[PDB]
Amino acid sequence: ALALDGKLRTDSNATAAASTDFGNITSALPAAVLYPSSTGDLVALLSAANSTPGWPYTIAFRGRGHSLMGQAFAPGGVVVNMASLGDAAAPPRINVSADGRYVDAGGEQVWIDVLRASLARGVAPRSWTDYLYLTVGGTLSNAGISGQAFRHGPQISNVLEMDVITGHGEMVTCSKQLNADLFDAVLGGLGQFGVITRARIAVEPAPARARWVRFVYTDFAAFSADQERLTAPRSFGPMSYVEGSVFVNQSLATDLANTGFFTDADVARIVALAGERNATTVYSIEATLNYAAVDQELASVLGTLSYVEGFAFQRDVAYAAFLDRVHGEEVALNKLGLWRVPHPWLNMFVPRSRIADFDRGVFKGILQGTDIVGPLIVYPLNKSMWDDGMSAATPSEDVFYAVSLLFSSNDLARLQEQNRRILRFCDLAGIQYKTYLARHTDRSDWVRHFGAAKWNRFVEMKNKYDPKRLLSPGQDIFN
Ligand SMILES: *Cc1cc2c(cc1C)nc1c(=O)[nH]c(=O)nc-1n2C[C@H](O)[C@H](O)[C@H](O)COP(=O)(O)OP(=O)(O)OC[C@H]1O[C@@H](n2cnc3c(N)ncnc32)[C@H](O)[C@@H]1O
Ligand SMILES: *[C@@H]1O[C@H](CO)[C@@H](O[C@@H]2O[C@H](CO)[C@@H](O)[C@H](O)[C@H]2NC(C)=O)[C@H](O)[C@H]1NC(C)=O
Ligand SMILES: c1ccc(CNc2ncnc3[nH]cnc23)cc1
Ligand SMILES: *[C@@H]1O[C@H](CO)[C@@H](O)[C@H](O)[C@H]1NC(C)=O
Ligand SMILES: *[C@@H]1O[C@H](CO)[C@@H](O)[C@H](O)[C@H]1NC(C)=O
Ligand SMILES: *[C@@H]1O[C@H](CO)[C@@H](O)[C@H](O)[C@H]1NC(C)=O
Repeated sequence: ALALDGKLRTDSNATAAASTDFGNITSALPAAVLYPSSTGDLVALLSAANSTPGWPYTIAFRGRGHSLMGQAFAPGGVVVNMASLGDAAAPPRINVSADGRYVDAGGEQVWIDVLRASLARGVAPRSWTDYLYLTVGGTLSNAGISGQAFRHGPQISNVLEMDVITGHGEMVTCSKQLNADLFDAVLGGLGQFGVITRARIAVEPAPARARWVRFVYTDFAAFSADQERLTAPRSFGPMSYVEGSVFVNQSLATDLANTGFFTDADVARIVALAGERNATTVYSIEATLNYAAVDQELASVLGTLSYVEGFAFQRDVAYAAFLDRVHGEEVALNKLGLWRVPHPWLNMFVPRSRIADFDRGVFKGILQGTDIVGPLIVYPLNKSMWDDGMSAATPSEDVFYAVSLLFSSNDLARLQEQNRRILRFCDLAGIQYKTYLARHTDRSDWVRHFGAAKWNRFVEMKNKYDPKRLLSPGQDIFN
């Protein structure tokens, strides 16, 4: 049926394309790839899976395959090419609500397109990822974090409702008011319970511009204290976005220039600063204020901070330009053949109480004396803005840090060992981190990830919504 209609492909090019991901480290050939033209085809697939005894195929939902470690693979299974849902010219896959208070987006849609559609209506999502060519369904299945998350929560905290087709092949609309168990499970649910075909995303009146600053520190305590200051509840301070990066001495200039923010002169200034202080590591807060009035507001905020005087750097850009800043990096890196490489990224949430220890062991320790290519991103998040009833797992402390070591790779083996070492350091130090964007490979690691209570709920939802354990096997939780 589907196949005859050409929707279910088994040819080598189709399975090949669905067998690799952004991580470019692991690969797994599916048996087939579904190219659905409508949600009806997804229902048909999942209904078949549900009602067929001896159904052979796990099923993954490939957004854009930005997964790092095969999370979007269905080894010997069926990969759904979600992008196909957005092929048709009509009907539209992104609808800003009549009142401009939300935007309905197909799960297959990429956030860059959600942004463009929203802006046409004078609005925009309030919580982002740093990189916009990811799908709605994909980020919502994880959490979706960027510099706004401290005040707006992750993207999963900014969803009104969703349409989900479960493992039972049943199309369900869910929200806090209806099928809340599914709603909660799916958000941060790692594709385990059903495919998100539509997510209803909160929006706010779109700011036109962003004042965009980088603040430089050689003192991690001051750096982290200032980040916590900027993201502390008042309701929140004025900053619209707060992240940070770490630059190890050995690749200081290179990594500084790689931000795409500092001029070569800025870089020289910072290297000199680091040199005059014999600093092994430099830190930079990255913050924006969406909007003469900006000048004084910015001055007032900056006046509460303790970055190195003379080391506040300022850009002023259109809001959309800031949001899509990373696309330019990709376009550039790709031209140098440095985008499509192995990405042994290490992402975790580190409890505030141990972030200084992490800094000591990793940034001042393990990572020292290496040539780092890729941002080392560090910034605090407020647990209060996360819904613990959702599948996403975060540390127990009110404040935890997103730590994203975006290593680009004989380097691969070294980098992989380095990550094991970082993890070993954290385990030995008793740092109660949570991984983000990582898949574990045994039960005990996953149970530890979620914690006993949340794991048990996770399993309860799996039994309810994907009893055959077909969905997103590449997460290696139930597969
Ligand atoms: C590639 C990358 C990723 C990335 C990023 C920058 C780069 C260049 N920056 C991020 C950031 O700033 N903040 C953040 O939270 N995440 C960031 N990412 C990681 C990204 O979120 C993940 O890669 C995520 O998977 C989204 O990527 P994508 O949309 O391409 O999804 P996928 O990898 O193909 O699939 C991931 C898992 O989710 C399941 N899935 C996919 N779509 C659905 C729907 N519609 N419904 C239910 N489940 C879905 C897949 O089965 C897979 O398990
Ligand atoms: C955007 O809104 C339109 C309604 O105008 C939706 O289009 C309809 O979609 C349903 C089911 O997908 C179809 O049966 C109808 O034929 C469509 N109507 C029109 C006017 O073409 C569309 O689904 C919405 N998109 C999202 C993601 O919610
Ligand atoms: C957590 C945080 C960030 C990411 C990925 N963002 C990202 N990816 C690539 N380049 C960047 N430059 C600035 N931000 C980024 C993934 C998980
Ligand atoms: C990684 O990408 C290269 C292309 O540079 C490709 O040849 C290789 O097969 C990929 N490996 C994996 C595991 O995706
Ligand atoms: C799922 O399968 C059960 C029997 O195994 C059947 O009763 C139910 O109607 C099915 N649902 C769908 C949507 O296929
Ligand atoms: C920084 O690294 C450079 C080589 O890249 C080295 O010359 C210098 O000694 C390092 N600085 C410190 C403070 O260790």
